[PDB]
Amino acid sequence: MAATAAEAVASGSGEPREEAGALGPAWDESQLRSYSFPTRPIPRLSQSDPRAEELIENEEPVVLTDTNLVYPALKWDLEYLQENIGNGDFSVYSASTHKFLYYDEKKMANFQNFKPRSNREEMKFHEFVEKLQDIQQRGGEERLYLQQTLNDTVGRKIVMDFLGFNWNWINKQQGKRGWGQLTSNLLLIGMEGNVTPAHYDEQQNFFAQIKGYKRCILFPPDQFECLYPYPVHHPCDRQSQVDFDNPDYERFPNFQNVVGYETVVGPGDVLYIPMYWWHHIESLLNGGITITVNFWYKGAPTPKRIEYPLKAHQKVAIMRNIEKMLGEALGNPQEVGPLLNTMIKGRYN
Amino acid sequence: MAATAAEAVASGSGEPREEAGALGPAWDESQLRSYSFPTRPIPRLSQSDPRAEELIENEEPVVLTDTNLVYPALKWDLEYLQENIGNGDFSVYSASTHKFLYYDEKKMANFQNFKPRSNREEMKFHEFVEKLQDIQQRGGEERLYLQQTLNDTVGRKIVMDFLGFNWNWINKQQGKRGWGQLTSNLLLIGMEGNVTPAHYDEQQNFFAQIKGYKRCILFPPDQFECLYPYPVHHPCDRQSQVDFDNPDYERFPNFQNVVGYETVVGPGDVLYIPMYWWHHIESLLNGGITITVNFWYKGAPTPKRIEYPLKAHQKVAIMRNIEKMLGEALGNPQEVGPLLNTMIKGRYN
Amino acid sequence: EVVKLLLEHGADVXA
Amino acid sequence: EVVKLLLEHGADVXA
Ligand SMILES: O=C(O)CNC(=O)C(=O)O
Ligand SMILES: O=C(O)CNC(=O)C(=O)O
Ligand SMILES: [Zn+2]
Ligand SMILES: [Zn+2]
Repeated sequence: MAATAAEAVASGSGEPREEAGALGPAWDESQLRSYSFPTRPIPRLSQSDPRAEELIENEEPVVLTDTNLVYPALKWDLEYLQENIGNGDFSVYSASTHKFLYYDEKKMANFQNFKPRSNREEMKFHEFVEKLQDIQQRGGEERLYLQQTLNDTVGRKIVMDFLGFNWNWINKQQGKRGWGQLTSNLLLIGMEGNVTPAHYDEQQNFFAQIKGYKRCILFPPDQFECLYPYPVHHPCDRQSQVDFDNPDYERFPNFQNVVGYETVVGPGDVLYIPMYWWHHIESLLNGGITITVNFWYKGAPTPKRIEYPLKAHQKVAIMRNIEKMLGEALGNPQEVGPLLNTMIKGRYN
Repeated sequence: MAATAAEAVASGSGEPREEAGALGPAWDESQLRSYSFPTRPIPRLSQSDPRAEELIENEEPVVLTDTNLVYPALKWDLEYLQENIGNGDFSVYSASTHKFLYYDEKKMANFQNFKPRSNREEMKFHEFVEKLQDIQQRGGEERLYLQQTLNDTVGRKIVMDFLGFNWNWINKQQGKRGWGQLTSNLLLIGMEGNVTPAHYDEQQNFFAQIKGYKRCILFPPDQFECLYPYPVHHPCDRQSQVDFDNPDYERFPNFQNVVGYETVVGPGDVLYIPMYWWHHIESLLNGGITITVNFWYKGAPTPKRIEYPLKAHQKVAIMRNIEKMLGEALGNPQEVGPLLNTMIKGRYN
Repeated sequence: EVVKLLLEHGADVXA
Repeated sequence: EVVKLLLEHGADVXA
């Protein structure tokens, strides 16, 4: 049966891999949250494996097992970082729940009636660490997620580690793909169970896992239809409106057709998250703190001669641009939806 | 009651006016087709009446009773025209029914499955006249409507008449409104009962009635919502998809909210049809042949400083432009609807 | 420039 | 020019 072949081709992230030295499973399926859609496994390859090069060239996700991209950072943990990350401020988001939905603060104006679900607080690294310990100590249910662009202020030893990244490998990758400049390295330190909801990014991303384990669910740009992004002017622009924990199939019917690419990344894995691909990211339940550094590159420039029919991501670019232009042209983001309905109701169904 | 005041403020085209010399009603209400919406009467004013100037300046419809715009043309009838209109070809549309739906022939390609409802045939004026007489003679049910831009070929006396138009009046009007150039004069000769379905034009129009009587139903550009124009790339671009004789309220629910401005124009009336205003035009039942000449002017140019919020017609311009750009950008008109639904389903409802 | 782009109108009439 | 206008993409990331 083709359903039969399909039911097992939804292997998720495969059987948990065994750590070297017979250290038993690093995780087990019970630490993954339960969702309603099938997924297939993102392949885990060697960086010298040509198939992995073929996937990156084609802008498909792959987990590279052996880049050494952030090899010096694998000794990172809270104690080390607090002694050497320096006295700069770090952006930390606080949430009552396990889904951190983010917001573009600038867009906070036009929509008055959005109410934030997680607040952001600036603090020195040592305060963040203490604030974690506190919550831990008092068995509290609060949740914190630190996300900060690594900046000049970082201490001596963190710079030394940084220089030890495998710039040769990723530099060549930037060249080979015609990508733009590296815009930033985002440091993410998460509490176990933390969820970043499905969203896509307007940059290419090499996602370098450092401590703990993150389950990554990806969807191709061609499943825009099933994922229902917030309006472009909305503070949650680029995130799915679908609550993966309780999907409203009445509002979002095509979410019943979504199929995900999935993987678990641990210390030393690099996950290529192609530009425009949706990703949902959860730090495994009872896995401890997680640490990731990503590398965000501006995407390749638009080609001289456009080849038709358009790829899916180009259509996302177009739709985004249509909403932006109507926003400016009407004098008000809030008339975009009304104009758009006038335009299709009874004309394009 | 405000419903009471409303039920009589839907006066339609008023009581039929009595012709000079006590010649009884020129028409009676029984010669108007029956429709489902209320209408109010377009005012009939003198060209020296400042209110009429106020309406034109504000781009609202008005019937000017005394322009003499086409005074020399009032002697026109079929016999005169056939003796002097010259031997050029005239475009004539043929229909099985009384609604002439037109088509942009160039757009006939992209949509294969549209089938024309009325065909066009080129013929010399004298053939058109004979073809009318024939249908008349044989009691046939066929319908013909001649519509031809008046061109160089017209005979000596038709040019003399043309020079006798009140260019002073309309020239000043063109100036006073900053309009563009006069692009054309369309001659329309209709069989009694002929209907031109609701549509809007991208030019300002002084509609100069010559022979017979035409009922004109207008709707403001702000009732775009209720009138459901064909997609821009569709051969019937700019016409309503609503069949006024049998409106499908399931497909076009807001047609139940449409309110029309209405009038009957007879020999010597000029109806200012403002750019973007919808108009539905019927030659009265058993009224005989009708003759109109219109004057189409390019509209005023876009203003240096845009004043917000936008007027309704500007929003029609915008929507039109959005559909055109997606058409080009996607490589195919036929993907415009699909992209547009992807964009709103579950995002702007 | 964007606004004025979307505000330009063609001049299509009748057929 | 039109096509390439609508194909240009911003570079928005995370928050
Ligand atoms: O790792 C996370 O929780 C969130 N990170 C991203 O979405 C990203 O790396 O682009
Ligand atoms: O008079 C008619 O039947 C049709 N004419 C028009 O729609 C026009 O004049 O712009
Ligand atoms: Zn017209
Ligand atoms: Zn991301």
